[PDB]
Formats: sequence, structure tokens, C-alpha cells
Amino acid sequence: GWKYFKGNFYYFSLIPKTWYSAEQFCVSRNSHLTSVTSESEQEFLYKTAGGLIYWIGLTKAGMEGDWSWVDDTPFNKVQSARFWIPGEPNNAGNNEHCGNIKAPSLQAWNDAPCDKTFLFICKRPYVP
Ligand SMILES: OC[C@H]1O[C@H](O)[C@@H](O)[C@@H](O)[C@@H]1O
Ligand SMILES: [Ca+2]
Repeated sequence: GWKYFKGNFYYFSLIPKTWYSAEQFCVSRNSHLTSVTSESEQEFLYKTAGGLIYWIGLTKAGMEGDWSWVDDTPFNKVQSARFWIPGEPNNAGNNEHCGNIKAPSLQAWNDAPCDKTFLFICKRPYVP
């Protein structure tokens, strides 16, 4: 059921999980919750998501609470600015330390509580 895009396979889950249980599921399939590092990847993801909300690999790191990617892709604050839903990350209720794809737009990301359950997207490198 994995979908292929530019050197990576992607798994769009059928069952919802908390952010961490999702990441664990990805790790069990030799993958990680997806990073997003280009306009074309954002576009591939939100179109495939079809208007439903999916956990991606966005999570906070460091004392400053900077955003990071669980797959260890360095997070680029400048290049990622265009990918958030206007108003996000808003840190609602001071408890939104993980990120999902929510809106079917390039401006797609929302921060939400890590313990909420959503469908999720795994990303696995293809290695010829
Ligand atoms: O109003 C926007 C707000 O809606 C809900 O409260 C949650 O999804 C938050 O993550 C989001 O910031
Ligand atoms: Ca939010």
C-alpha cells in the first residue's frame, strides 16, 4: 500500500494513532513519520491526504521548543514558513507539541496535542 514519490515510499495509514504510537508504527516498518522539505512534497502529501488530517513528523525539540523533524532532517524555519496554516503554530491550550497536515493547501500544517489520535503518514527511503 506504499505510494512512491521522488525516491521515497509513503504509507497513509487506515487506522488513527497518537503521534508517538504512529511514529512507533512507522519505525516498526523501517520508516518515520514524514518530513516535508519541498513544495512538491507538500503538494504530493496534501493532495493524497484528500482533505483528511494526518500526523506528520513535526515535533518540538530543545528548551526553546523549536520545531523539528523526527526523521532528523534539519528543520528550516525560513523555508517552512509557507507551509503552516495561517495562525499556526498557535500552540492552542499550551499543549500542541506535534504537527499534522490539516488543510488541503500548501498552507497545510497545524500544531495539535501529541496525544490526539489521527491517521498518519510514514516515509521510507528507497535504496536501490
Ligand atoms: O482555531 C484553530 C485551532 O483549532 C483547534 O483548536 C485545534 O485544531 C488547534 O490546533 C487549532 O490551532
Ligand atoms: Ca494549533
